[PDB]
Parts: sequence; structure tokens; C-alpha cells
Amino acid sequence: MGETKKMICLVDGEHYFPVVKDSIEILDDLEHIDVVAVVFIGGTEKLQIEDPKEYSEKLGKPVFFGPDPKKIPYDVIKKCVKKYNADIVMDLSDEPVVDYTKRFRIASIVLKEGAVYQGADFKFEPLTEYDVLEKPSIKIIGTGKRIGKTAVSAYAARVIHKHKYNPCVVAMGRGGPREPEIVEGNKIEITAEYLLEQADKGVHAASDHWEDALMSRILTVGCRRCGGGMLGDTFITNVKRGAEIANKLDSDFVIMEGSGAAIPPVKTNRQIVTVGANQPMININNFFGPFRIGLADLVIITMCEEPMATTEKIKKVEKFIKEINPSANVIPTVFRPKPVGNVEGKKVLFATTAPKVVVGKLVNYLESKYGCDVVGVTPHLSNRPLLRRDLKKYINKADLMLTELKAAAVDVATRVAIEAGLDVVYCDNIPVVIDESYGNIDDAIIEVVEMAIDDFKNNR
Ligand SMILES: [Cl-]
Ligand code: NA
Repeated sequence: MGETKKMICLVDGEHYFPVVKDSIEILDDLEHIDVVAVVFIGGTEKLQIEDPKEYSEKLGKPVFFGPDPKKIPYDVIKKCVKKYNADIVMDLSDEPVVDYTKRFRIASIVLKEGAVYQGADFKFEPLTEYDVLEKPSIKIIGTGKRIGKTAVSAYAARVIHKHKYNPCVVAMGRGGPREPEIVEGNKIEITAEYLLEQADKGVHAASDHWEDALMSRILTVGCRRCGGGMLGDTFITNVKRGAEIANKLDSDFVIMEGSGAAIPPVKTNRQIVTVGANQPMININNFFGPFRIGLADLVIITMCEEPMATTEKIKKVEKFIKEINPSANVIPTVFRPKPVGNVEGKKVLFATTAPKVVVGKLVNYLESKYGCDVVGVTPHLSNRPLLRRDLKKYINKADLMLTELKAAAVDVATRVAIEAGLDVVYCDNIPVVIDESYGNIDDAIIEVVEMAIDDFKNNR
């Protein structure tokens, strides 16, 4: 009742019983603490009681045990937290029963159930959660840096828009005003003529909200946060107000996104998680990698090709995701350009900042899939004089310049192409399936949306 915290204590058999009983009795006798249950998590070397009902009677608490003393009983911990609606799991164990890795596995279980996980010198808080959305919703998050989370979220937004779900995006980003701003990405025209104006102001604004709306081409609520935690919380954010704005917009469906590791602290129906095949394995299979993957209804694996990842790296990542989240759908992908408009039969100058080692693959993909002739590649998208010099080589050999759609591309690359009198076709960098034995990415995204709408209708 009141503010008496329901605590579950983790204890081991590498302690003599009186020391364990002493600590449990102290916590049970202390104000504001209710020890609802004890989970014995392993060890037998110091046990002097063989009968577990005796152990429980002498301790004076319900005591839960896994069958194997050599391993952490992760499912017994999860079930105990749910049974007693525990507020805190207090770890009173030590080596050799726990180590760093096992404590992050325990933390991932406890924090997912909305309980604090604490020990002598560490405390982890579960994610802040505001239940504010009055529309069906998904959250799209990532497991690390440089995995193309932005390209995956904007692709998802465009797919959901294309299938007539009338989405909006709430983007909790790295800048913006204190009151969330509405950016009408639905009104943006992907033409050189329209963009010339609006990209310069986007570049110079103290936010990426314009670029978010440019990539998604949907109604965007521009939010901000300062930093992100290890689990994915943030110190301070206006995203709760951004969600309340989304409820009032002409939209039927809400996509919540966050910058970096920061997970929007707004309850959604379903989640998409992006994982990079290029990540250090430890960031996937250790720390809070498994926690994030455990949130997924759909995992998109990115960068599934050399030089970012070997076949062996890609299969280990797929294997790990199936072991921790077997119910999630999983799609492995690579990034490829998708032109916005027709390039079939056209001679193309491909304006791309992609590494030399992958340009060949992208060129072969454009020629084989979209039927263009790539006559040249220029990496000079940010420098006007160098792009001008490049255009001098190609201004008589190319029908158009094919350029990635980013705020930076409009202000520089578009202007110099239109100045040189060369047609401009934009392209999006999109996730493409590499392994037909996994599903269709668009169908996987729409399945999540349908599940979200069903959840929303059934909960009312
Ligand atoms: Cl277990
Ligand atoms: Na107490």
C-alpha cells in the first residue's frame, strides 16, 4: 500500500545461511520495504540445509529456485517479478554465482517488467512510460551507431503512407524548440524547383526536423531530448507533449522515433528494432543489446554484406536474435539507392558520398534494377567548386544527376546541377532484402501495422 516498495531479493548458496537470513530480515524490518519473495539464483558450496521447504521456513519468505544450481534461473526471476508485481529486485549475490554478463541478463529481464534492478554499487531504472496515444502506434529503435536507423525509419514511414494508413511521425531528435513543432512533410514536393528554397533553412535550423519530414514525406511532430541512457531512457524530453499533439492531427496512425539510443518514453502497440550486422558483437549479445532486441515484433538487420559484415557475422547475429526473441519476424538487408522517378534508359551521373569499395555494387544495382547507364560518380556533394569541376567532365555525357535526398544535397548538389543546366532526380537510401528465404520487407512492416491496429481496437 502507500509507497511501500515490493522487493524481491536475489540470494545464493555461496553464502552461509545466517548472513542471508540477517540481510533479508533487515530489509523486511526496514521502513518502506516489503520483501515479497526471495529467488535463490544458484551456488551450493555453503548450503548446510538440503530441504528447500526448510530453507524457506527458516528464512520466513516464499523462496523460488531453478532446477540447476550452476545457472541463473532467468525464467524464475521473470515469473516472480510478474507474480508479485515487484518494484525492485535487489541483488545480494556475488561471484562465483554472478558476473558482469549475467547481471546484464538479469537486468534485461527485471527492467523489461518495469522493476528497478539494484545491487551494492549499481542501480538501473526501467524506461519512463507515458500512456498518452489515442491512435494505434509503433516505435522504431536501434541497437547502436552507424546502422542506418534513419534510412530504415523513413522507409517504414513511406511504406505505411503508401499503404493508406495515414501515418504521422513523432521524432524525438537532437534539437528543436521547447514546444514541439509540426512539419508538414506531406506537402513537400520532391523536385529540385520546390526544394531549392526550403533545404537551406533546414540546414541552418537548430534541429533536423525539416530533414526528418523531407525523408518521410509525412506530417512530423518535431521533439527533442538531451542524451540517452544505457537502457535507452533520456534525462529530459518534450516527446510526451509531441504525442499529445499527434492525437489531435489529421492522422490515423502514429510512428514514434528517437535519436541515438534514446527510446521515446511513450507506450506504443508494436515495435520495430534495427540491428547492424556491422556492430561489435558485444553491443548486440551483451549489455542492453538483448533488452532492445527483446522489445521487437520485427527486427531489421542492416549492412548484411562485405565489407561491413562476413556471412559468419550475419548468421551469428540472426542466430542470436532467434535465441532471445524467437517470436520476432527478422529481415536481413543491405542499403541500396531507390530513385524517386524514372531513370530507365537515361545516362546518369551518380552523386553519392558512399565508400569507393561499395560504389561498384550500387552502380551495378542501379543499372540492373532501374535500367540506367551510370556514366560517372561524384562524391563532391558538400563542395560547390569540386562538384562544378566534376560536372564539366560530364555536362555533355549525362542526361541527369541522381542525388541522395538529404538537406545537404539540395543546398549544394541540386543548386550546382540546376546552375549547370543538368536535370536532377532524387534517390532514397533504402533497406533491400538480400535473402529471399526471409520475407518481403514491405509485407513485414504492414504486418506490424495490422497487429498494432488490432491491439488498439481490442484494448479499445
Ligand atoms: Cl529458469
Ligand atoms: Na520492511
